[PDB]
Amino acid sequence: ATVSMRDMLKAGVHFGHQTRYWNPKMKPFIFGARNKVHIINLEKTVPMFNEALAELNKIASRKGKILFVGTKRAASEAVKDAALSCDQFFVNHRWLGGMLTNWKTVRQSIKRLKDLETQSQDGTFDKLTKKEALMRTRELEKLENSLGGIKDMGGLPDALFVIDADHEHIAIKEANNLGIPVFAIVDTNSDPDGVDFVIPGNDDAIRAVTLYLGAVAATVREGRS
RNA sequence: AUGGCUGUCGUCAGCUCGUGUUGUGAAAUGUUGGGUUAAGUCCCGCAACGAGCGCAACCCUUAUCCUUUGUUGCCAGCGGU
Repeated sequence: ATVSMRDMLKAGVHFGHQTRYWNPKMKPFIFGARNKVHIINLEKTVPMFNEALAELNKIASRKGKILFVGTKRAASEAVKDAALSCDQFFVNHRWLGGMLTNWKTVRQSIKRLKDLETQSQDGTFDKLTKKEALMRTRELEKLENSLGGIKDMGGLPDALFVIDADHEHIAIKEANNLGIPVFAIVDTNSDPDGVDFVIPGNDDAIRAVTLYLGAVAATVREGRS
């Protein structure tokens, strides 16, 4: 469902940030000054969206491992339901500084995650005492809280969808070095560099993120067939 | 000129590494910060993610109960004193 303007101009995706907070590189994607707040010009959003949608489909058509990034609070579970529905990965909690570039080490910690889920899959934590077992639920729970829906990755992904390029620039900086293409919903408060397939507009509204993630969930599910 | 061995800082809680990242570089980050602890003890957060020597625990003794055994050990309950 590649939206054009209908529910786009109804959820508040045009919006942006204060003229006190705007980043100078967002000059071309601007139209509006409603009460000293920058409004994105949608005329170069939907075409840019569809071109990105096309390339995201190309990756998914060749069985590309798509990895989302919706780390912030008001996107947490939103990205999660919009990820496991399209059988792809996601980064909903704090990004582990040095995840992809430091894959050599995190791979071993994620190996531990599969192992720990094993004793809790059939129930063999009760072999030892309760408090000691309570300890392994603390680690395991925190382990699946951070590296949950990424445990079945197998290596480096190909499609990195990220929300709020300025707040999650760490993921972008790691995806720049590996030549891995990254797709971001760049806010007027963010920076378009680092990301090749930039998409201007808002990323703060809860309704708005469902518009983006909803549309991309479709592109992958059609590229699988 | 040394090995082995010991003292001291001090039984003070600190000392480092692999990988990644930042800086031309020495190095830094991790090991900073908010709390907390006898203790980088623990939690949360964090360009850091894990790991090692350390603190703890495991060790011996002491403090209560229990089982087994009853001599040269023991004396309640019964005889003889």
